[PDB]
Amino acid sequence: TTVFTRILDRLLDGYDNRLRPGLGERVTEVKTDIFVTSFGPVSDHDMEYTIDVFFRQSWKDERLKFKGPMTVLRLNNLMASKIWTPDTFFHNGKKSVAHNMTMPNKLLRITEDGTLLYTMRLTVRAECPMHLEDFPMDAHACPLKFGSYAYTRAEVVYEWTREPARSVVVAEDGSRLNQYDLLGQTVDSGIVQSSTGEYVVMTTHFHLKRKIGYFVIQTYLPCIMTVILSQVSFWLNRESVPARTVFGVTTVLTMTTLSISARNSLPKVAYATAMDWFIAVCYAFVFSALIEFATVNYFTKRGYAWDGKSKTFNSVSKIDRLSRIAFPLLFGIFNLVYWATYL
Amino acid sequence: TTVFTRILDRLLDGYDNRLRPGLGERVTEVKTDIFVTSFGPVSDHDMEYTIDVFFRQSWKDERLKFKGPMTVLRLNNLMASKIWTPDTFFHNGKKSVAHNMTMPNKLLRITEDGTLLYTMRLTVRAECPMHLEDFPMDAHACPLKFGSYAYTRAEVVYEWTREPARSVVVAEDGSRLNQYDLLGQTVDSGIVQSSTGEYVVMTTHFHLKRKIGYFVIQTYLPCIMTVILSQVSFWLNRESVPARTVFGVTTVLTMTTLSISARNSLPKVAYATAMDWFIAVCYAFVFSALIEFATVNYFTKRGYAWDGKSKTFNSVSKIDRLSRIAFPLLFGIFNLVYWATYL
Amino acid sequence: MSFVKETVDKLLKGYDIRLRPDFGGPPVCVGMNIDIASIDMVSEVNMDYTLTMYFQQYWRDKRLAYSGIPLNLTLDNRVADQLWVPDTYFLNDKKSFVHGVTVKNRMIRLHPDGTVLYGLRITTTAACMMDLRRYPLDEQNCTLEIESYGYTTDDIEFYWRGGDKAVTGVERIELPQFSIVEHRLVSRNVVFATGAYPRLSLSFRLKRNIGYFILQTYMPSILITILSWVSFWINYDASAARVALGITTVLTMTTINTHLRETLPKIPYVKAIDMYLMGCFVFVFLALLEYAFVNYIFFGRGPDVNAIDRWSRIVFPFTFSLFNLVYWLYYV
Amino acid sequence: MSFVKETVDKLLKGYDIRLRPDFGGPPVCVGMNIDIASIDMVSEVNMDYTLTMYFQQYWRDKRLAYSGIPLNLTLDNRVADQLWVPDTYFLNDKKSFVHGVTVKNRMIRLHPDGTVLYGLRITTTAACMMDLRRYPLDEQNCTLEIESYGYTTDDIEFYWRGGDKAVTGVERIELPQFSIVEHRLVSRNVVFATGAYPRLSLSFRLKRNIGYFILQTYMPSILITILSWVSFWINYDASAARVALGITTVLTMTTINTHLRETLPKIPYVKAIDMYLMGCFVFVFLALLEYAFVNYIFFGRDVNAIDRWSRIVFPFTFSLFNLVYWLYYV
Amino acid sequence: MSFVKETVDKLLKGYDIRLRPDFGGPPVCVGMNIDIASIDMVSEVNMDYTLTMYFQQYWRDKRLAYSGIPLNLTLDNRVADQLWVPDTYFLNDKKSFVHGVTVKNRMIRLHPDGTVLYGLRITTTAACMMDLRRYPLDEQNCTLEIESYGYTTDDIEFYWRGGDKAVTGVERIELPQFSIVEHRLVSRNVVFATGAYPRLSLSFRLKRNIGYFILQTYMPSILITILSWVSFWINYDASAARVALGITTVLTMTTINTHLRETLPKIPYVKAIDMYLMGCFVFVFLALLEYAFVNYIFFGRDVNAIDRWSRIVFPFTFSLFNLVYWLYYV
Amino acid sequence: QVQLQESGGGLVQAGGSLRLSCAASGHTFNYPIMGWFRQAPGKEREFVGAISWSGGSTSYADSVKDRFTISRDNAKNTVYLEMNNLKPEDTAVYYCAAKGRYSGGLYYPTNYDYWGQGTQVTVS
Ligand SMILES: *[C@@H]1O[C@H](CO)[C@@H](O[C@@H]2O[C@H](CO)[C@@H](O[C@@H]3O[C@H](CO[C@H]4O[C@H](CO)[C@@H](O)[C@H](O)[C@@H]4O)[C@@H](O)[C@H](O[C@H]4O[C@H](CO)[C@@H](O)[C@H](O)[C@@H]4O)[C@@H]3O)[C@H](O)[C@H]2NC(C)=O)[C@H](O)[C@H]1NC(C)=O
Ligand SMILES: *[C@@H]1O[C@H](CO)[C@@H](O[C@@H]2O[C@H](CO)[C@@H](O[C@@H]3O[C@H](CO[C@H]4O[C@H](CO)[C@@H](O)[C@H](O)[C@@H]4O)[C@@H](O)[C@H](O[C@H]4O[C@H](CO)[C@@H](O)[C@H](O)[C@@H]4O)[C@@H]3O)[C@H](O)[C@H]2NC(C)=O)[C@H](O)[C@H]1NC(C)=O
Ligand SMILES: CCCCCCCC(=O)OC[C@H](COP(=O)(O)O[C@@H]1[C@H](O)[C@H](O)[C@@H](OP(=O)(O)O)[C@H](OP(=O)(O)O)[C@H]1O)OC(=O)CCCCCCC
Ligand SMILES: CCCCCCCC(=O)OC[C@H](COP(=O)(O)O[C@@H]1[C@H](O)[C@H](O)[C@@H](OP(=O)(O)O)[C@H](OP(=O)(O)O)[C@H]1O)OC(=O)CCCCCCC
Ligand SMILES: CCCCCCCCCCCCCCCC
Ligand SMILES: CCCCCCCCCC
Ligand SMILES: [Zn+2]
Repeated sequence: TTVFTRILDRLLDGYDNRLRPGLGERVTEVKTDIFVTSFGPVSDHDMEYTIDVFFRQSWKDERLKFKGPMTVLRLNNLMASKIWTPDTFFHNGKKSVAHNMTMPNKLLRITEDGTLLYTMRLTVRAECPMHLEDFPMDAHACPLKFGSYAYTRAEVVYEWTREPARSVVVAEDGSRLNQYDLLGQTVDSGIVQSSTGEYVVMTTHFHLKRKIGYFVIQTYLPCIMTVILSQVSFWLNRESVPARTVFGVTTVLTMTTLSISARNSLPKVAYATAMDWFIAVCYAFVFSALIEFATVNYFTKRGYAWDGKSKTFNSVSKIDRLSRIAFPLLFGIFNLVYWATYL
Repeated sequence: TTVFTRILDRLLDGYDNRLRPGLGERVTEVKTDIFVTSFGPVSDHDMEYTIDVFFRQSWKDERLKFKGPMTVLRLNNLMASKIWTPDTFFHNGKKSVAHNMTMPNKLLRITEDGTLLYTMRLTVRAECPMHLEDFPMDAHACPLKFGSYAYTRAEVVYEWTREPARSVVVAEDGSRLNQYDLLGQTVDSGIVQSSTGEYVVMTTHFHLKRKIGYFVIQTYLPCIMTVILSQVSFWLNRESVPARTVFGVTTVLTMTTLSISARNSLPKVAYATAMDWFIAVCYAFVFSALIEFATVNYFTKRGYAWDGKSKTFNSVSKIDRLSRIAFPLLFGIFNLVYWATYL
Repeated sequence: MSFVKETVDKLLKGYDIRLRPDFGGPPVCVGMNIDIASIDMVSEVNMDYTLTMYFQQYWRDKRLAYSGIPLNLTLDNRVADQLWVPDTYFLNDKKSFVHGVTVKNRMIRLHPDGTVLYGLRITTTAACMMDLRRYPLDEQNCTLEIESYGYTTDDIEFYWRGGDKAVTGVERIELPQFSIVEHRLVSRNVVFATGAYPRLSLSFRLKRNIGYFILQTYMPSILITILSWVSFWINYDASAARVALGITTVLTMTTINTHLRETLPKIPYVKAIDMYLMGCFVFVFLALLEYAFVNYIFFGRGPDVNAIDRWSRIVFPFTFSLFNLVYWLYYV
Repeated sequence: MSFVKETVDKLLKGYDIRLRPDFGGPPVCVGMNIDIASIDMVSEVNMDYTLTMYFQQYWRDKRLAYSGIPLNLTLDNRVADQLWVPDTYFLNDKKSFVHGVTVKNRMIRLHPDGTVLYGLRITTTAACMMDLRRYPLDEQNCTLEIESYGYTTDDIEFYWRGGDKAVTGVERIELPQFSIVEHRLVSRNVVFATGAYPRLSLSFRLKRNIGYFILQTYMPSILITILSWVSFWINYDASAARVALGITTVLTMTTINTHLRETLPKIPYVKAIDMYLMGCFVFVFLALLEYAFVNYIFFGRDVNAIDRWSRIVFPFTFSLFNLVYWLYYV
Repeated sequence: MSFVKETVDKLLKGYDIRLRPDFGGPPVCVGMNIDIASIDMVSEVNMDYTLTMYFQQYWRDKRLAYSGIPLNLTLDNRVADQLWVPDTYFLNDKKSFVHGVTVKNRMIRLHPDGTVLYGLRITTTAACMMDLRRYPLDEQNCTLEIESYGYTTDDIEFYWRGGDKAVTGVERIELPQFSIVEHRLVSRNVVFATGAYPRLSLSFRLKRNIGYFILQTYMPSILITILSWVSFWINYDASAARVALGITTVLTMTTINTHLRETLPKIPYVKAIDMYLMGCFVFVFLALLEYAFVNYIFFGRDVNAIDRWSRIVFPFTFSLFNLVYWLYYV
Repeated sequence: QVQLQESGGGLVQAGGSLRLSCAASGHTFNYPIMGWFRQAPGKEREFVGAISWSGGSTSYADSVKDRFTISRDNAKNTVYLEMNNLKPEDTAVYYCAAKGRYSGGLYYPTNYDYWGQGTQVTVS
C-alpha cells in the first residue's frame, strides 16, 4: 500500500495542469469512442433528442510517467481534477448532464507509459433540426458533434480509437424510441472554422425513420371513411332534402373534428406537411359533396318521392348519376398521386 | 466590540462538530415548533402540497457555554456551519428549498447557558397520498413528518416546544388554497422503526375538505339538465320521428361532451370515482331514453299526426305515458341514493 | 465525550480514502438494502419512473475498527467525505439527487468491528422501456440496475443484505394508475471485455388498473354502437331519422376518439385501445352505409327492402359480439 | 493601481463581517430602492407573479472609510463576499435567484465616507393571493414584502431611499392580460413577541383587460342564446326544425362552456364568467322546453299565444339578466 | 516546459482581480463578437426566445503581457477565475447558463501584447415583447441587450469587433414559424441615476410564415361560411333542412374557434385571427337569422324576395369584409 | 422609425388650462414610452412627464405634479398633455419624445431616440 501511495503523491510534483501535454512541441492526439447505452426519446416539438453514453477519451501525457509494481493507476476524483484533460464539448448540445450519483460517474486511469484512459457517463440533449415537409412519412439524420472548445487543430486533434464505424457502439436494447426506428449511424470527422480558428469536429449521425402505422388508424383511415361517407349521399333519393342536408353538413363537422385533432398532434410548424395537404383535400371533397346537392336540389320539381307502387315522379338526377363516378374516381386518383409521391 | 469578537474565537476552540452534544452520555433533546407562513397549493395530479414554514429547533450544547457582557450571541452563517445541528429531514418531502435570498434565511443564536435557538425559512413539497374515490366530495389529511435522519431515539429525541396543539401555528392569511378548506390540524409524535433502528417522528396532519360548488355548476347541473332534456322527448307526439330521433341522439352527444370534459378536471387516475359513477348513470338514462323511442316508434302505425280539427289517428303511446313517470322517478331515486350516500 | 473524540480522531489519522478496504486483497463485499419511500410517477411518454428510497450500503473496513466503546458511532454526515465509499451508481437512472433539507440526507454509522453503514435518501428518475401494445391492458416490468463504475468482481462484490428481505416498503406503495404485483431481487456478474462487474437488479411488475378505461372509453363506445343499430328498427322511408341517427353516431364516435387522444399519454403506435375504437367506428360507419343500401334499392332500383333491415337486426348485434369476443380473448 | 490595492487591503485587513456597522451603537439605517425590470408572469393557478428587478441597498459603514482617493471605488462583485451586508429577505418569496451570466449580477460600490452601495439583479416569484370571484372583471393587488431576518429595529432600520421615487421602472411593465393601475410604498414596523422588525412593502394594483373575454366568451354566448329564440318564430308543427334548433343550441352552448374550461387557467370555484355561462345555458334549456310545451298542448290536448308570449319574455328576461349581471360585476 | 510554467506564475503573482485594467486611467475598451449556434424557441405565450451563442470578448490587459514565448497561450479555462473579466450581462435575459459538459464551455486565450480572448458558450432565454395585433400576419423585432453591470463609460467601453461582421451564424438559423428578415448591431450609451453605461444591442426582425395559417385557419372558416349560403338556395318551406344546415354550420364555426390551438388561447388579447373568426361567426349567425324572417313572413303573415336578395348580399358582403380585412392587415 | 408631431400649443392666460396632442406614426410599438419635455428660453430640456404603452402607469416631474396629466390612445397613436392651472414659469417649448423599451431612466433626454418639433406654449 505504501508503494502505491507514494506514487500518487509523487505524480503531481511540478505538474502544471493549465498546460496541455506537449505544449508548444506537438499536437495532443485524443482517441475517443462512444457506447450508446440508450438512444433516448426524440422530440419533434423541441427538435431535440436524448442520448445516454459512456464517453471514452484516451491520450498521452509524458509528465505522468511512473515506475512501480503496478502498471495501471486509478486516480481519485480529486486527483482527476488536478491534471489536464481535454475540454471536449458537444457542438449541438442543448443541456447535458454528467451523472454524479452516488459518486461522480467518472474514471481516470494512468498506465506507466503516461497513457490516460478517461471515461464518463453522460446524458446529452442535442439539437436535431427536422424538416417536416413529408410528415408523417419523413426520415431524419440526427447529428452528434463534439470537439475541443478551446484548442485548435494545431494543438488538439481528435480521432476514433478504432475504425470510425466500430467506434460508436449502440446497446442492443438501447433504442428507447416510440415513433422512430433507428436504421443505423454513420461516423465521420472533419474540420470546422470559426472566429477563433480551426477545430477538429468528430461527428455521428443517427438515421431515424418515422413509424406511420399510428397515423393511418388515427388520421388517414377516419378521413378516408368520412370522405366515402360524404359520397354515399349521392345514392340517396333527391327528394330526401333533410336527410341529405344533414348528411352533408354533419360530414363537414366530422372532417373539422378530425382535421383539428390531426394538427394538435403535429409540432407547431408554420408550413404545410404531407398530412396537411391530405386533410385539406379531404375537406374540399366533403365540401364539394354538399355543394353538389345544392345543385341537385335546385332542379328537383316534386317534393314527394316515388311511392313504390307505380301522377309523375322526378327522374334520378344526372348530377347525382355523374357524381357517383366523378367523386370516387377523383378521390381515388388523388390517393394514388399522394401515396405514390410520398412513399 | 473586541469582547464580542474574542468570545466567538474561543467558542470553537477544540469543538468537534462530528460529535453530537452529550454523545455517549445522554440523549439530545431538540424542541421544535413550526410557523406556517403559507399553506401552499395542493396538487391532486401530483398528490403533493407546498408549505412555507419557519422551522425552529432548540437544544443545549454545553460545549458552547460562554461568559461575557452579553447573554445571547448571533452566529454567522459560516460559524453556524462549524457546529453540530440536528440532521432533521422531512420523511414525506419530495423537494425542499432552504431560501438563500438575499442571504441564507437561517439564524443560529446561542445563550450563555449553552442553549441554541436555530430557525430557518423553508419551502417544502410533501407527499400527500389521496383516496379520490369520493371525488369531488372527498376529504384528506395531508401529513408532514420529520425527524433525525441518522440518530436513533437513544441519541436524539424530538419534542414540541409547547403544547403540541400550540406548537404548530398557521398564519391567519396563510391559506393559499383554491379548491380546499383547511379545516384544522392535529400534531402528534411517536416512534417509527426502520432497518437502521428506532427513530422519533414528529407528525402534523392538515385536514382539507374539497369545495364542491365548482363541480355542481360545471358538471352536475349540466348533466342533470341534459338528462331532464332527454326525457322531455317523451312528451312529443309519436309521429315526429325525425325530431325525437334528433332529440335523443344529440342528448347522447351532449352527454359525451359533458363526460369528456368532466374527467379532464379529475386527476389522471385509472380507477372510478364518485363523479364518474354519476356521469355513467346519466349516460345510461340518456341512452335508455333514445331506446325508449325506438320501441315507441316500432308500434306507431300512421305516419301522420293529429290534424287539429277532428280517418283515424294514433293513440298516445302507453310506453310514453309510463316513461313520463318511470324515467323522472328513477332518476329522482338515483339522486337521493347518490347524494345521501356521499354527502 | 473526551474518550470518544480521541478514538474518532485516531481512526481518521493517516486514513487514505484513495485505497479501498483490503486494498490488494480479497474483494470487499458490499451489502445493500433499499427502503422504498414512494414511486412518484410512471410516464409512458418518457418511458421512466421516479423512485424515492433509502439506499444503504454495508461493508467492513478494518482501518475503522475501534474497541472499548460499546456503542455504534453515528457521526455527522459530512464525515462521509473523509471515508472511502463504494463507487456505486444506477445504470439506468436519468436524473437523480440526494435530498438536502434541512441537511444532506446522508448517514455514516461506524461499528466496533469496522462495519460501515452508509445511507442516502435518493430520488432517481430511472429509465423503464415499456411495451404499450396491449395498453390499457398492459403489464410493465420496471427495474433499477446497481453497478460499480470502476471496480470488477476481483475488487468489489455486491449482495442483497438480508436476501429477499433486502428491499422493504413495496407493500406501502400506492400508484393512481398501476398496482405493484411483484418485485424481485437479482444478483449477477455482468461480463465484458474488461472483466466481470457486480450487478444488482430490483424489478417491479406493474399491472395497470382498468376501471377508468371501462367507464370512459369502452362503455361509451359500446353504447354508441348499440345506438347505431336503432336505425335498423326504423322504417326505410324515415330517411331523415335514420340518416341523422347514423351520421350523429359517426360524429359522436369521432368526438370520443379525438378527445381521447389529447388526454391520453400520446403513445404514437397502434395499441389495444386504438383497435377497439377503430372497430367501433367501422361498425357505426357500416350501420349508416346499410341504410344507403336500403334507400337505394327501394328508391333507386325499385322502378327485399325489409329483408336487409331484418337481416341487419341480427348480423350487426351478432358480429359485434364476435368482434368483442376476439378482442378480449386476444388482449386478455 | 498598487496604491489603491494597498488602500483596499487596508480596509479589509482586520475587518469582521460578523459584526454589523455601528455594532452596539445606534441601529444601522439601510435605504432601499428598486428598479423594476419586468413582471414576466402572473398566474392564477399558482397565485403568484414573477418579478425581475435591480434591488439596491444603501447604508454607511465607518470601517470602510478611505481617504486620499477622491473617487467612489467600483469593485469586482466578488468583493461583496468579504463585507457585511444586511440580511434582507422577501417574506412572500416562493423562489428567487441572482442572475449569473456572464458573471454574478452583483455590484459593490464604496465611497470615501464609508457609504456602501449594494445592487443585485434578482428574479423572484412572489406569492400573491388573488380573489377571482369577479374573474374576468377582477382587480388584483400583488405585493412584495421586504424584511430583516434576524435583526430588530434596535439594530437595523429600513426606509425607501428617495421617498415615493424609491421605486422606478413601473412604466416598463408590459403585462398582456393586466394593466398596472397604481403602486404604493409602505414602511412599517412589525411587532411580535420577540420585538419589532423593520418591514418594507411594494404593492401593485392590476386591472384585467376585458376585451379578450368579450370576443371569446361573452359575445359567442349572447349570439347562441339569441339564436335559440329563432325557434319562437317557426311554425309549431315544424317539430324537426324547432327541436334540431333547440337541441343543437344546447350542444353548442355546452361546447363553448366545456372547452372554455380547458383554455382558461383552471380556477376551481364559481367565478363571474361561470355565472354568465350557466345563465345562458339555462336560457337555451328553457327555450327548448318552450317548444315541448307547445307541441304537447297541441297534440296532447292557445298554441300560437305561447310562441307569441315567448317572443317577448325571452328577449326581455335575457336583457334583464344582463342588466343585473353587469351592474353586480362592473 | 517549466519556462512557460514560470512565465504564467509571474503574471498571476500579485495580480489583483478586484481592479480593472488601467484602473483610474482611460476606460478599457472591450470588443465583442458573437457566433449564433441556434434560436430554439420563440414563444408568444412567454414572450421570449432561447438563444445559444458563442460569446467572445477582447480586451488588452498590460498586467498579462508576456515575452519570450512566440505563441498565443490557450490556457485551461479554470484560469479565468484568476483574471479580471468584464462584468458583462444581458439586460433583457430571463434565464441563462454557461454549458458545462464535459467541462465548462469557457475559453481564455492570451496574446503576447496582453490581449485577452474570453469566450463562453451561453444559452440565454431573452424577453421579446411581441405585438400580436396583426397575428398571424405579424412581424416581430427581438433584441439582445449587452451592458456592463457595475462600470460606467468612464471605466469600460464596448464595441462590436469587426463592425457588422461581429455577429455570424444568422443566415444559418432556421425557425419553424419565422424567417430572419434582417439583423442589426447597435452601440450606444444609456444614462441612469448612477451614471452612463455602455450598451451593445443585437436585434432581429422576424416575419411569421403565413402559408400554414391559410390552409389551417382561414380556409376552413371561409368554406363553412360559403356553406351557410346553401340555405338561400333551398325552398322556404324546407324548414327542417334549412334550420339543420344553419344551426350545424354555427356549431361548426364554434368548433373551429374553440379548439383551434393556432389561435393562441393562452394569450388573452385581441388579434387579427380573432377578428376574422368572429367575422365569419357573425355571417353564419346572420344566415340562420335570415331564415327566421323568411319562415315567419310566409307562415306568420316577399318570402322569395328575402332569399333572392340574400343570394347576392351575403356573397357580396362577405367579399367586402374580406377586402377590407386583408387590406387593413396587409 | 417613429415620427412625432406636437399640436395644441398657443397663448393661455395664467391660471387657465391647455391640452397638447402628440401624434406618432411608424414603429410605435418598438418605442412604447412617450415622454414630455419642455425647453425654456435659456435653460436645457427639462423632463415633464411620461406614460407607458398601456397607459395605466405615468410619471411626472415634482414641480409639474398635480397640475398636469398624461393620457394615451393606442388606437389613434396619440398622447395628450392636459395642463391645468398654468403659471408664467410654464412658458417653454414642449417636446414629445419616444423611448425604446431598454433605454434607462425617464428623466434623461439622451435616452430618447425620436423627438418632435415642440409646440410653443406661453402663459401671460
Ligand atoms: C447562499 O448564499 C451565501 C452567501 O450569502 C453563500 O455563501 C457564500 O459563498 C461565497 C462563495 O460563493 C463566499 O465567498 C467566499 O468568501 C471567502 C471568505 O474567506 C474567508 O476565509 C479567509 C481565510 O481564512 C479569510 O481571510 C476571509 O476573511 C474569510 O473569513 C473567500 O475566501 C472566497 O474567495 C475564494 O473563492 C473565490 C471564488 O472562486 C475566488 O475568486 C477567490 O480568489 C478565493 O479563492 C469567496 O469570496 C461567502 O463567504 C459565503 N458566505 C457565507 C456567509 O458563508 C452560499 O453558498 C449560498 N448557498 C447556496 C446553496 O448557493
Ligand atoms: C428593433 O427595434 C430597435 C428599437 O427598440 C431598433 O434599434 C434602433 O436601431 C437604430 C438603427 O437602426 C439605432 O439608431 C442608430 O443609433 C446609432 C447610435 O446612436 C448613439 O450614438 C449617436 C452618435 O453616433 C448618438 O447621437 C445617440 O444618442 C446614441 O448614443 C447612430 O449612430 C445611428 O445613426 C445613423 O442614423 C442617423 C440618422 O438617424 C445618421 O445621422 C447617422 O449618420 C447614422 O447613419 C442610428 O441613429 C437606434 O439607436 C436603435 N434604438 C434602440 C432603442 O436601441 C432596431 O433597429 C430594430 N431591429 C431591426 C432589425 O429593425
Ligand atoms: C358540383 C356540380 C355542379 C353541377 C352544375 C350543373 C348545373 C346544371 O346546369 O344542371 C342542369 C342539369 C340538372 O339535371 P338533373 O337531372 O339534376 O335535373 C333534371 C333536369 O332539370 C331536366 O331538364 C328535368 O326535365 P325536363 O326536361 O325539364 O322536363 C328533370 O325533371 P324531371 O322530369 O325528372 O322531373 C330534372 O330532374 O344538369 C345537367 O344537365 C348536367 C349533368 C351533369 C353535371 C355533372 C357535374 C359534375
Ligand atoms: C324501454 C321500453 C321497453 C318496452 C318494450 C315493449 C313493451 C310493449 O309491449 O310495447 C308494446 C305495447 C303497446 O305500446 P303502444 O301503446 O305504443 O302501442 C299501441 C298498441 O300496439 C295497441 O295494441 C294499438 O292498438 P290496437 O290494439 O292495434 O287497436 C295502438 O294503436 P292505435 O290504436 O293508437 O292506432 C298502439 O299505439 O306497450 C305496452 O303495452 C306498454 C308496456 C309497458 C312498457 C313500460 C316501459 C317503461
Ligand atoms: C352542497 C351540495 C349540492 C348538491 C346539489 C345536487 C342537486 C341534485 C338535484 C337532483 C334533481 C333531480 C330531479 C329529476 C327530475 C326528473
Ligand atoms: C385569402 C382571400 C380569400 C377570400 C375569399 C372570398 C370568398 C367570397 C365568396 C363569394
Ligand atoms: Zn375539443
